[PDB]
Amino acid sequence: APSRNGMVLKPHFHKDWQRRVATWFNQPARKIRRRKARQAKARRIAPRPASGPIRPIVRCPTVRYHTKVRAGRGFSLEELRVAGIHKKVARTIGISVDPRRRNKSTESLQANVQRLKEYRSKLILFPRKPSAPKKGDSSAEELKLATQLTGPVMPVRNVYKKEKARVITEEEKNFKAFASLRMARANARLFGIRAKRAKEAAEQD
Amino acid sequence: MKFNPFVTSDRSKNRKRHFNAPSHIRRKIMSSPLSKELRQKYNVRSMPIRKDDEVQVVRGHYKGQQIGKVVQVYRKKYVIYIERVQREKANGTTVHVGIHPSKVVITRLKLDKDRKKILERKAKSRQVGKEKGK
Amino acid sequence: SELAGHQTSAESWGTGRAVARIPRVRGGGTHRSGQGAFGNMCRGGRMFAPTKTWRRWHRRVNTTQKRYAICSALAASALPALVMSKGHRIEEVPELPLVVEDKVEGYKKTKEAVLLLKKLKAWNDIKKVYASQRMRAGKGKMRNRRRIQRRGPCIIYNEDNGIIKAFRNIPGITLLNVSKLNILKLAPGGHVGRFCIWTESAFRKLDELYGTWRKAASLKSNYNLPMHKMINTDLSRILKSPEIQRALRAPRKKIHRRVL
RNA sequence: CGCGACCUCAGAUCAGACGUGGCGACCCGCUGAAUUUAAGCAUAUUAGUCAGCGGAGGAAAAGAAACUAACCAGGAUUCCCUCAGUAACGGCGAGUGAACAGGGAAGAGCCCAGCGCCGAAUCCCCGCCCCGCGGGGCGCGGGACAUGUGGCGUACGGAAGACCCGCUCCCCGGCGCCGCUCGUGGGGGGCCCAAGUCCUUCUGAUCGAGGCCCAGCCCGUGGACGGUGUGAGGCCGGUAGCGGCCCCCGGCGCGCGCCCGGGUCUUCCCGGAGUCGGGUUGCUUGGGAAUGCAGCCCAAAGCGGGUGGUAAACUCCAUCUAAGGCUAAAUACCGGCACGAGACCGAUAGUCAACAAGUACCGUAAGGGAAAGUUGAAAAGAACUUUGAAGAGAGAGUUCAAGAGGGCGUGAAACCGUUAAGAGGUAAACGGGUGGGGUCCGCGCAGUCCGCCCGGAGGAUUCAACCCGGCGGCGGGUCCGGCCGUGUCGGCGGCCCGGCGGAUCUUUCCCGCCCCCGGGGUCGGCGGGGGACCGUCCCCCGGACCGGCGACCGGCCGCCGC
RNA sequence: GGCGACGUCGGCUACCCACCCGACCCGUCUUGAAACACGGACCAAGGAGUCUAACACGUGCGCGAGUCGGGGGCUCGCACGAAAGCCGCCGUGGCGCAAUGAAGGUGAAGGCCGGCGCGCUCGCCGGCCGAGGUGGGAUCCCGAGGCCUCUCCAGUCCGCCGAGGGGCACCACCGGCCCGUCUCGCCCGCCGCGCCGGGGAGGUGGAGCACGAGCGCACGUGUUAGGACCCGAAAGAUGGU
RNA sequence: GACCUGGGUAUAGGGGCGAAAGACUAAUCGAACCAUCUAGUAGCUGGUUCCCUCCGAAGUUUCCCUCAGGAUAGCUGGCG
RNA sequence: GUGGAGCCGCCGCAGGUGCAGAUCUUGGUGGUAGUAGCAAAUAUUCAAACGAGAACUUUGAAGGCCGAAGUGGAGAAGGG
Ligand SMILES: [Mg+2]
Ligand SMILES: [Mg+2]
Ligand SMILES: [Mg+2]
Ligand SMILES: [Mg+2]
Ligand SMILES: [Mg+2]
Repeated sequence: APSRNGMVLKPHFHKDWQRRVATWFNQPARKIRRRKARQAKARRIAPRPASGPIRPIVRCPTVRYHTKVRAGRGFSLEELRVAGIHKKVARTIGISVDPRRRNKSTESLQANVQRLKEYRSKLILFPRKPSAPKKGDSSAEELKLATQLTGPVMPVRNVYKKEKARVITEEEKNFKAFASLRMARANARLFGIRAKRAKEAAEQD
Repeated sequence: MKFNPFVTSDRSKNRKRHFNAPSHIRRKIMSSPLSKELRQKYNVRSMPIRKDDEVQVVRGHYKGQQIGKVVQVYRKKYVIYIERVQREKANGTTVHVGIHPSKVVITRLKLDKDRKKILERKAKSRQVGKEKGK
Repeated sequence: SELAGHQTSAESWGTGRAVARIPRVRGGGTHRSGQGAFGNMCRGGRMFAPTKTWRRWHRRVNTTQKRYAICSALAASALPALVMSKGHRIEEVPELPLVVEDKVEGYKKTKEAVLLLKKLKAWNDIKKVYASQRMRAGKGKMRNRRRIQRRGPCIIYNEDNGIIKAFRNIPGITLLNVSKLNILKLAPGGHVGRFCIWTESAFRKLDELYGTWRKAASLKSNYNLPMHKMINTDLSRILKSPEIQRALRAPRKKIHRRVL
């Protein structure tokens, strides 16, 4: 059943497979169906934008992916706390809330606190009957457009430092090398043992 | 060119709505034109035919200039019978023959109260399109 | 057929009885009682390879070839030979890139937009199209395609102000927006050189939409109009040049037949 | 003992309600084989599928972490692309085989028990009337439940009370109604462009040809269908943010009904058990020193518990808060009620069925289950005369055709009948070479060469030869007017009123940051926003060579037509 | 050069007949068919290498150290449009550009000249360069010489050209480099002096480098998983009458 | 006479029933019938549909629960 | 020649694309062939009738068999 040189093959068709198959003869029909549910939804509601709330800025989980920025889930309260808005007020204003999200940095915390007040800067509200509790005049002179698109404040913005040019100094060109890693790794798998060999000198008495 | 999606274009289906058509829709598809003068007095194009209208026969074996009323309108077999056009059988008995009313000209109508509401509504709705061009 | 011929309980008769070993249906009574059941051989049988709906219907062509093949389909609409050798009759018409002004798009009643086609003498082609109103040869006449129709010119435009109305009743004609072109409608049958009528607002955009060789295009991101493998393409002007006929051996024109 | 309160209970054709059954395409729970592959075959595979059993819905299931991670941390579920035919499992053989990252579709969140405060502030039924539709309510009185605990506030993201301080009186459904509806909502019925005008063919036109200079006519209508044959115009109708007519949808404003949130400080409260886990046994998974599931035994604790993918002990840390509950979209649909389309099949095909098809018929029964379309435009479906008792004829008649005569269009081959031509002891038939006969074909018939040139003869024209008059081309011409190729610069000319880039350059520039004792030091960079500069394509003058399919002009030679 | 019609001229086909010669009935497995091997009475229609998944190579095309939108999105509420076009601050991803080890991990540059530390077989500094070298090697270059009507006064050209040069791809070979290891010897470093790091010289194992050729699409062939070229069992299991 | 028989009634598929023969259990019995998994599997038979052109074999070696089979090497064409 | 409404060249594309065989499937027809056969239970004959038509239908006469555990008279089951 095999012949002259070729791949060895395990094709997974020993199981019954012709009674579960899924031809996508409706994937054009499902694309222009779920465009009607974006046409006749984003006009049906409001001058509120399409594509949902403001999402915060979020840095990725894998070592592979920690260098990059992603539209996360919700500002996890603290960003509602340093910026100072009420949590059940926030999700009717148009601000997403994700309570099980934590903050264990101060660098990333203020990165959304300015973002939230920046959203609150570019927000205009409609008071019901124009007595205006804590909203200004005529509707920002007008609503200027009907709907906004693909995210409020461009949630990617994968910005990068310029770091233009420098003069190599004395300390920078002599030290920071490969041997600073082989001894760095040697204080990762020869550190706990050297805690134990100093216990040998405290029991030598 | 047809742009309305919810109506057919296939030969094998408009025949099924034609040969198996209900019998009051069937009087609509058996409709005859009005004559060249009589479409200008009553300013309307064509009409569903009925039992006491005298008209000449235009395309067939029996062509032209024999104005004489119809006698019986077989809706089922898409055929009217006109009092002049007949055929001697092999018996010597004379029977009518059938001619489809889209090959037939009304040269005088019968009017009643129900036809005036047709000859008004079908005539009002042509000067609707003439006043589209304001 | 979803499941044809297998909707039948049958088996081989097995033993002797002087019959072939095809499966026979069971029972008694009716006619279809001992006949040959499923198998491509038999009447009322499942066909060989009952076709599946998951044939690879749709094909891929990568985008740069779809853009190479449509640069190559517009340039053949400029040469006075290729657009006549396809079948379009541009015999009495002026300049092959027919460009009319933007006032065509304000046509809203087709009495107007026909004597556009007459005054440009482009009506010598639609007079041919009425002749090609035949009926289909074969068994297509019951699959609701019945009338063959020779394709005519295509008016290519942008910013419709009614021209999609007063041209969509003329037979054989096609109207395609100069933003969103189509290789299938610029070359009917894969035979290059369909005749086209342009418009000022359409004809000017192609320098900024397919670009040139000097720059790139601005309405497509990563495209430049492709390279031309022959700079000087007429070899009859090349093979009769003094660089070559200085270098050649000589011609050699005796016949030297078979000597007895 | 008799009466009574309860507790566990019965009985009823008590009053009023409820559940079973059908379908099962998709969904949920459970039970679940073998053929097959391994070239044998026990593990494995086929497969957690087929069958069986039960549950529902227009979707169901799933769901707001007892998570994934181990770095700069993500953040309910579901689905698709990738992860990946990879880790891992396996007579480590055959073969099976996830998930996290990451990009998208959609993105909605919440409730309770418990610990506590409020004098059950809770609910059902019954009767009356408020007053309103086709009915549901707050009132008014009477029977229950319930203290073995109803209702408000409350949920782990913290909460509650007392303070203190600074803002604010809302929201909620309905109501007869008036104005919009988004394709302008949905459903229903009746309407809306233009030729039969002339000739002509046919049995019949829908065919052929014609319609002066406006192209016979209408085109937002040339899709399709029937109509005696091929029809934009003869008719249904196609087109149109076309009209009018009827019925129903979500969203005005009087009379309803509920109706104080916010930040700090102080104190107080803070959680689901035969459950978690362990031992063993079966199934299962890629889960491998047991991933899930279930049985039986042992059975928890509170700085406790679950998890951290190699058994275990110690030691830190990371994350999470279980044994209680609801929830829209994204998703699945070979059953149905409707639809639309097809590089489909076209009566031995396509479903089993184009037709009185799950019908005739068979079997005791489960169950098996067909063959079968066409006269013609119109039945005009043969009146009538004649032989026969009739079946059937022969005449006559209809129609374009009975060479279409009631399973009747086209009518093939095998096979049969007769006529005709030929032939006959090795069965016939075949291959090769002729001969003889015939049917017919052309040839067409001692009647076949045909076109150029030239010399004769009659016969009748008219350009040529020459030239001006002529509109048009070809060929080289000074590129003189307009041309474009690649460049140097300049005018940066529009850069600060070009276009686009560049991980070029810009702490003296523009606010909001961190650092530093009501303000400063750029005090270094941030988020943001300029403008200086490089590279490349746009107007101008100068410079390059051919003025090339980039062409008009005049000038010339040499054509050509009238 | 010569000869002839109203029945005569030329000609065959799937026409018939006669004759001479050669001639056993096809399909099929098989060393061996006409076989006393088997299927075939005769016609009509139906009837058997398919479709997907995957890999290989061949070839065609587009782009090329890259490539590819397949999954989403945008573009009136449009027949053909279930198309086509566009995105790129949708390149996430896939395959490729880097290999090797069980793994922790590590991870592919030389050539010359000057000179120096005891040029110790061992070693080091400055510069130019830069994929090393031997042999073949199509092509290209130089080319002595040869080439024309009288002997000198010369030119682009052409024509063979002995030798000699720069030598593409590829082949044989020697040398180097990366990684795993093995043997042998000293040297250097210090986010902090150790059962730490880095190293050199020879020998070997590798699906490697030594100036990249891949990806996508399409087609053909081959091999497999699929009812898998059509038709064929004795059986097996589940649920029923 | 352990006799013959109508009707009623009981037992069902690895089950029933048997004065035993592997009989009988709806013309079927050393495991019934029907539908499904199912188009189950076969190294074994039968078949395999147009013409011309060009090239044109092998039944041998090694290994296999291998001997009617495959692998491999050989012979062969196609592309260069 | 029959027949009465469709069809084909060329350039591309796409297949359910070609039959002499499968004890092939389905429909059709032959040689056999006017042949095997219409032979279990004894057996029919004459005239008249209605009839276009008489061995077989009816009527009569005669000769027969079944022969009371019937080739007789009535039923249950089954058939409709
Ligand atoms: Mg045909
Ligand atoms: Mg329901
Ligand atoms: Mg048929
Ligand atoms: Mg691909
Ligand atoms: Mg069994």
